[PDB]
Amino acid sequence: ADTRIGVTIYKYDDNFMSVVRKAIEKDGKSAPDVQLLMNDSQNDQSKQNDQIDVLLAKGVKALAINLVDPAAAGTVIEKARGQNVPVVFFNKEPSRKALDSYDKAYYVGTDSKESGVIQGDLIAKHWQANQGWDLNKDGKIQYVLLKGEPGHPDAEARTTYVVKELNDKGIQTEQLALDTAMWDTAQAKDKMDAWLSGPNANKIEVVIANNDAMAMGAVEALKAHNKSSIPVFGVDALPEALALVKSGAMAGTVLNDANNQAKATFDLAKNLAEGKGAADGTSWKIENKIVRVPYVGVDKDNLSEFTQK
Ligand SMILES: [Ca+2]
Repeated sequence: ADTRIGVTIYKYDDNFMSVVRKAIEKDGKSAPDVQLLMNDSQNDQSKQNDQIDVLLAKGVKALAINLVDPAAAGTVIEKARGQNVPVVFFNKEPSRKALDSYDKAYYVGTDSKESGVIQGDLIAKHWQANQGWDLNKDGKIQYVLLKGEPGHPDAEARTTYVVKELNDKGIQTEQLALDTAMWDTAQAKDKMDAWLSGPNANKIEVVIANNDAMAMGAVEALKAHNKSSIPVFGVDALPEALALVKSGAMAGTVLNDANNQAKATFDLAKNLAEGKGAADGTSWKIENKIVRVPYVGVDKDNLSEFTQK
């Protein structure tokens, strides 16, 4: 009657992982036979490694691990393997070799490349519809880009493929600046503030961000410089960001489906905790032990299908 599942979130105050954490908790409360043991790893992998030892000591039947460091997947797998405990890794993708080293290791995530392509499609759509955004009238987008953590799968794929998609759409681009703000609102506000105080400031046409939290910090810096007409694009469709698309402060974002990634992680973890096949009685398509949940483009034209206009 007491199926214990251990869950580690790499950082509880990452805005998107906060939506994922609350949706997994919602699913756990709704299943009468489950007890979720939730942990905040506080963005430190040593803290997470010790939390996994305490969870195994408490006799959890499955682990749902959102890694701090993707390279620590091996360390986690060996802790789990000794007790025959299945591990459903989520959000930060481990290596293929790491996933292949243990029959009971699974992954729930997304195809990183896809959100980059979708963001580039949105920017392309809106660029063509608002020729007044081309401030210097040269037919090229002069942009700045706010990147997430360097090395991170989603940060590298969204930076590469948003520009790639724009160029493939026949829109030439010129990068005025790019720097990491580590997925953080405050750090993004400061970097955008620096750029608006630098020599490139009058040349900026579009602000591209790897997530909505950083986009929200850029919107604040633009407000302060009375540059609120510069379009900002993000990724995740956070409720607060959807409010800005609704108000026109952001020009578009890409839904990162937190509720279905949460549901897939919970479903796979509970099945595997019960000795059943990972996808039993579900509609999740597992391919090579991986579930990928689609991104969806969001702007003012389909915004009612995600929030109230
Ligand atoms: Ca231009």
